[PDB]
Amino acid sequence: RRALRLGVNGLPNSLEPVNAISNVGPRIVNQIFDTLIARDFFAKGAPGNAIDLVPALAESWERIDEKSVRFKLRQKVMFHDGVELTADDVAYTFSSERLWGPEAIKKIPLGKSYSLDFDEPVVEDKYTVTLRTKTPSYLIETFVASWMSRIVPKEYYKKLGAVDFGNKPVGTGPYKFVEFVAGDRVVLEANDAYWGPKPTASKITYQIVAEPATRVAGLISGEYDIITTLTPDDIQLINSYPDLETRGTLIENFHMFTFNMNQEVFKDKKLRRALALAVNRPIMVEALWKKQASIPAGFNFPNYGETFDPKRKAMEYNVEEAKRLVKESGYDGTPITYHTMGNYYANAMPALMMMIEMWKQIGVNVVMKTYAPGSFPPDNQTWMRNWSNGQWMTDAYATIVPEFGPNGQVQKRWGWKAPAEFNELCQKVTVLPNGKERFDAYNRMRDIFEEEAPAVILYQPYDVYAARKDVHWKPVSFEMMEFRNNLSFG
Ligand SMILES: O[C@@H]1[C@@H](O)[C@@H](O)CO[C@H]1O
Repeated sequence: RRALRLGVNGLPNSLEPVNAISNVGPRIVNQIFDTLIARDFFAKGAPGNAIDLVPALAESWERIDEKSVRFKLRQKVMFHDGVELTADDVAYTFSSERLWGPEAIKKIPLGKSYSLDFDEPVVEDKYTVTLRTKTPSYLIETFVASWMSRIVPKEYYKKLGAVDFGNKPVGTGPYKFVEFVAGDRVVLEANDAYWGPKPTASKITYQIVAEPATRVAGLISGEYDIITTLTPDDIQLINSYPDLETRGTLIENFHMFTFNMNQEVFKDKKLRRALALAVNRPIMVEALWKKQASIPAGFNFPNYGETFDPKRKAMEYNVEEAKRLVKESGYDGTPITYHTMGNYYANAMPALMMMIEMWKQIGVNVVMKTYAPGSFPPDNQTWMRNWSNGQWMTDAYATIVPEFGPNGQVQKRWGWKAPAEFNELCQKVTVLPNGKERFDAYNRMRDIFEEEAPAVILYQPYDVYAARKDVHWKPVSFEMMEFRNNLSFG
């Protein structure tokens, strides 16, 4: 088998699966680990965007009541160190100690904020485990299929601790850990003992190539098999080569800019709103995305299924109202910084250059500040910054509630003083089943989010990959790379 060489935009700081959550971690951790329920993106010949849930580490499951789901595990599944997967490992993955409890907070900083209102899992027998919540939750199934739910081995993880585990991970996945050179490369090798479809690559190397031009030059020279995070502008050059091609898809993620609301200038919504009202999204989509990025009608996406509103009004664009707001805020012309980690996000710097011009036209002076990979500056050094959110559930709960909710980092770390009504709705949507009330509640939260502008949604990006024609691999509609029944060499 051939060794797969990937040229990537970045690498996670840890391979601990929850701590690896980002645009760059899942493409690695999806290989090392498995979940209880997996998504089949290619079901019924779909082009990598199917919503179908299939058994994975759990052979079967059934909801018991409004607060609990019982899982029957696949038997004789082995972790990379030869240890058999049991209900103890699953119970540990979803425990108070490891994930969501007070003791987990130092190990996994966003563990509590990103998890459901869990109670301790109940081990029924060697291959049976019940996962439960303290309050009603109709989200257990989607959460279990998510990137929060990769199964870790109890004994090994406990012996290493979360930090050491992140540097030497052990999972049940099709590929096992070889090496991790901080901010340089991650090397994995085939786990030939895998319970599912056998790995088709002998080795997988994720090599950081921060500059997108250097990444393209690497692919042309034959240094890489697949490269990530390109823009639709790179398409024509790569496809002119008979041995190379581009492979792209709209992903279930949105690019945005956000604010440090602990800063005096952003404590009040006025200037946040003015900056939001001046963003001409259709012009950015034409100029940078060749019409391929999608502009959502609010914090609202098709993957939400029952909580997606196809009838919602477009996010407002109003230059005159933006000008009136800049004057009202008493803004004095002082430059406001906007932090970006180069082009970690496709089109980050070109989008910022366009926005700086749009903002200069409303009387706001914004200046770009770059930071190095894995070198995010202290919070007090930041005003504006770009970010993204992967829409990780088949429900509107993520990411409005885990990121922007009363327990989330936007309010707790970044100082958004959310209206009491918003926080009250977050709590209501957490516990309600789908229906008219829950659907209407998300639309009200969406309206408040637009009035408050704690972040400004830009678009759903069109993820662009480039690969050697002889490397058969299809992108999926999520910020990850799937190789199960989706990797072969010509
Ligand atoms: O990197 C972000 C992460 O910080 C979290 O918001 C989830 O979505 C990802 O895209």
